[PDB]
Amino acid sequence: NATRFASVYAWNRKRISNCVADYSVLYNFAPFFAFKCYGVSPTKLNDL
Amino acid sequence: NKLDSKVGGNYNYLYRLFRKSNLKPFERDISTEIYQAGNKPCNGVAGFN
Ligand SMILES: *[C@@H]1O[C@H](CO)[C@@H](O)[C@H](O)[C@H]1NC(C)=O
Repeated sequence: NATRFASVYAWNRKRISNCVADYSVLYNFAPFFAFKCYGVSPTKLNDL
Repeated sequence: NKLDSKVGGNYNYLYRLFRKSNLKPFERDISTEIYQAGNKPCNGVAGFN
């Protein structure tokens, strides 16, 4: 929920650590429509 | 890759990653019943998540 994302060439990098992630709230708070993942399935992301 | 890749991309060989339980040994799953990962029920040809 940023005010605005960066440009494609000055692409904005940010590391996430020392914290618990839930991708369920990541989508459920805010509707969206593009999604594709390699090396993992969108469900199994929740526990590895 | 010589005999079976395609210049436009060989999309023929398909595989499954979404199933309720793990595949049992000496068994094959040809079924393509729309699987649902999302919290709400999904139906028809497709559903969200
Ligand atoms: C994003 O943050 C704003 C406040 O800056 C808030 O009003 C808004 O509800 C947030 N987004 C969502 C989808 O809740």
